[PDB]
Amino acid sequence: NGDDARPVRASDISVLVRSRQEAAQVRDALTLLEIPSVYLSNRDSVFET
Amino acid sequence: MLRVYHSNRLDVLEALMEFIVERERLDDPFEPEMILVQSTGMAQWLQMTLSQKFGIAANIDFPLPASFIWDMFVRVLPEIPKESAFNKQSMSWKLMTLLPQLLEREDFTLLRHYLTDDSDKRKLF
Amino acid sequence: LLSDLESSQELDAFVDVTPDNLLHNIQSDILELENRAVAGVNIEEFSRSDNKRPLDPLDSSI
Amino acid sequence: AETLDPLRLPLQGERLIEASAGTGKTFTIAALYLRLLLGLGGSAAFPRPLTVEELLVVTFTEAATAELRGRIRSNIHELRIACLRETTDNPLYERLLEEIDDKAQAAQWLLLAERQMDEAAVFTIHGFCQRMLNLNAFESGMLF
Amino acid sequence: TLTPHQFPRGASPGTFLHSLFEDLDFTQPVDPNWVREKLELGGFESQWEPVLTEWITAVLQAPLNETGVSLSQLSARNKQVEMEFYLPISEPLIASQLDTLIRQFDPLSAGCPPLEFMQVRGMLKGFIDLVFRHEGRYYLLDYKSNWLGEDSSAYTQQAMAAAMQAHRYDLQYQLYTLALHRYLRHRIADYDYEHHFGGVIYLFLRGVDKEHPQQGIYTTRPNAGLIALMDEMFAG
Amino acid sequence: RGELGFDDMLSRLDSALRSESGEVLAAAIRTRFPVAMIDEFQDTDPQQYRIFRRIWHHQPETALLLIGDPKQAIYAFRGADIFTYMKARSEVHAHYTLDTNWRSAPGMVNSVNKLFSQTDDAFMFREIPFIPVKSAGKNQALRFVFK
Amino acid sequence: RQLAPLGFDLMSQKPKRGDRSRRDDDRYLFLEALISAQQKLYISYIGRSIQDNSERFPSVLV
Amino acid sequence: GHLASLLMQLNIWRRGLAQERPLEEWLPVCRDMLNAFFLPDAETEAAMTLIEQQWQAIIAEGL
Repeated sequence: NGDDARPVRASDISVLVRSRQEAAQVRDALTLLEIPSVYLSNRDSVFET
Repeated sequence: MLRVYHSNRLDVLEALMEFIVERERLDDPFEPEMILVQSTGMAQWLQMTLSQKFGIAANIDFPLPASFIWDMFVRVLPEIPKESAFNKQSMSWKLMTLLPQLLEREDFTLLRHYLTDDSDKRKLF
Repeated sequence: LLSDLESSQELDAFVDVTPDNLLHNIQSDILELENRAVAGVNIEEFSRSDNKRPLDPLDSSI
Repeated sequence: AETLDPLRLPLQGERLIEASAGTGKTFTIAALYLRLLLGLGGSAAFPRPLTVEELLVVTFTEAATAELRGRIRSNIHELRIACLRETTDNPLYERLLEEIDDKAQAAQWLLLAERQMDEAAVFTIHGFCQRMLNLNAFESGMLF
Repeated sequence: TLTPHQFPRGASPGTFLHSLFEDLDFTQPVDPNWVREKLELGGFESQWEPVLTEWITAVLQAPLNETGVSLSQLSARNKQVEMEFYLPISEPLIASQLDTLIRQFDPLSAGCPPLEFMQVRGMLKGFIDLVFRHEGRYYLLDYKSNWLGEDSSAYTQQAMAAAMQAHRYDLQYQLYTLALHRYLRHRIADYDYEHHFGGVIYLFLRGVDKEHPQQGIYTTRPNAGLIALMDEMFAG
Repeated sequence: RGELGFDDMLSRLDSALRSESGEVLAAAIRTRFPVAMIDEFQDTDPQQYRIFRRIWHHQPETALLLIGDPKQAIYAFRGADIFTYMKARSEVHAHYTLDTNWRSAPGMVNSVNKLFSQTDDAFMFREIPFIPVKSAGKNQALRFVFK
Repeated sequence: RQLAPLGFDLMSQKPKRGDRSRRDDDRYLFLEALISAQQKLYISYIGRSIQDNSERFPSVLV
Repeated sequence: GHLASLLMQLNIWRRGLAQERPLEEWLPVCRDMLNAFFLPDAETEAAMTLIEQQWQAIIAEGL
């Protein structure tokens, strides 16, 4: 940005999906290549684990 | 006269209170020392600190200011009942009895709209 | 309301607080009814910053 | 569709501001809130300054209301310090400062609003409706 | 024929008896309507009402301690209903140290499997039922409802003392008397203890009858050397 | 039961305003809150629009600043309506639009403008004109390099 | 702690000197809490919500 | 059989508690409920006395 710079970390990437099915569909492959990901719009209750 | 004490901390004020009550002693040994407070915690703290200074703090009454002023009314003026006929509860029951009679009085139209639409007396209560 | 009374005979006992801690600084400013907050209307005041009270970095009153 | 400058907006009737993506809805709300607080604009001004408890702002989510309340109070504090110092760095505050006629009166008004911030009128729709029904329970015909 | 010896046990009936002796008009005769209404409030059957009135009028005129007899003659000027006192105990109360002087001074210190407690500092909450005077000699009173003494044989002089050793009522003696002693020191200007004390009556509320001397009334005079040493132990 | 829900509150205020005492209620609300700034107007309901209409649509010495963004009404399932916004846009005579764009990259704003200006009448409705926005001056040097 | 008045109360329209309301009550309790603390103070508030990691502001008093 | 006794009592009292009566007739209903559905223990006497006291106080101010 101008002259300044910073390296890309894991927190600087977002992935946008429209439903929880497709969220799991990308999360499984992302974890299969070992990329730790968290689903920020998880409506899953605690008692369903 | 009436004496107003200003201070910065409650310790100085409570020490002044102890100094007064040890300087001037009550005539009747069975006469309670009435101290006006508001909560229960302040009464407890005053009792514990008075006991710590004197050795025992008993025959101390802690009334609310409303009850104290009512007792002063009873003691000074006569023919006054012990408890008034105007409380929070008895006035609510009186207003239950009185409101449907007093309705339809050319000035209670908004209350008529409030009550007379439907009631299992919950709105009225 | 208290100063509006007529027959009242008013007396005080205002024990002072020595300003050393941060909490005692605040309580003393409350007691003596003053205002040590620096606003900086003029630039020769707004630039320099040695007129407020110092704070001990090991002080944990507030 | 006219372009918008918040220092020239007429505060009468209805105005339909269309703020696009990544544009500063919060900034526009803060600027118009300060203008409504202090009575500025001339022709584009409300005809009286307003108390902070008479500025209804209706927002979507409770977290959004909390964020908006914090933003408005912080902007009030910065503008009050700017009015006290007669100088500032933020260009919006500079435009406001050259807009204000009486800066001491502005500082007093902003001090009162900032101290009254804890009962500001920022609600969600279901909070606003419940509060107004609980106020006018006699007209609404619903319990207390 | 009902009797106080046939009155049932429990703690709520004891609270009923305490509430009956809360709000009285000792000089005035008992109102039958008022006492049956109080029995209505307590959820008892109306079959016990006349024996209740007779029991109240019997205990009202009882000659408790040969002077100040017939406590229907207790003026409201010289009564004090249900005081509450806080008594500081600093310099932690060693249980064995207190039991030593309890054994030394108190004559009722024979039945002692004592000291169910550990050293506690601070204050001491306590509620005296009634403190009153009869031309000096401030009488200390505390009503107690107690066991199903089917006949008067369970309410003798010595079974009472054995039971009060069983329930450790002697600690109640010294604590209440030290409270009243220090209170009169704080209140009455320079009194002599042996001149003005006239102390303990533990009125066993059940087991008292119409015309029966020394049935349900017990009297203790503290040794007056116990109290001073104990007060010095508390405030050393 | 005596309980109440959120839709119950909205419908209760709406019917109270639409009843005979609604003029009195609207006068009270006008006097108490004589200006309103509706954040996020693009997600509204016919009930809320009718409430705001009956309270602040006329009887001047009162203002009303509906702030919204019709391009982002993505809440049809929740109960929000874009046609209510279109009706309000038809009714209100004034229209305003902010110009600059702060967050995005200067090439990125141009790319989105080109993508949505691919055809005339992009959002398949006549009442939503996609006006292009210009990038902010302070961010004319954003860059991204990948090996 | 918020307690809105009843609306048709006649003290809310025209107030006077000694009138008591809950907002002024709670503010004065904060002031007396600051005064009555003799040695140390400890003010703590929730900063960020643990679910969505948003921001939640302290009170106006703090 | 014990459950059916419970249901018989509940049915009889849900029939009985239906009409509207003045406060003088509302006075003994609480005592009837407590001594008809509960067996007083050493623990329960405090709560039962408190409930009877509060109900009695409400109807006492009303009367």
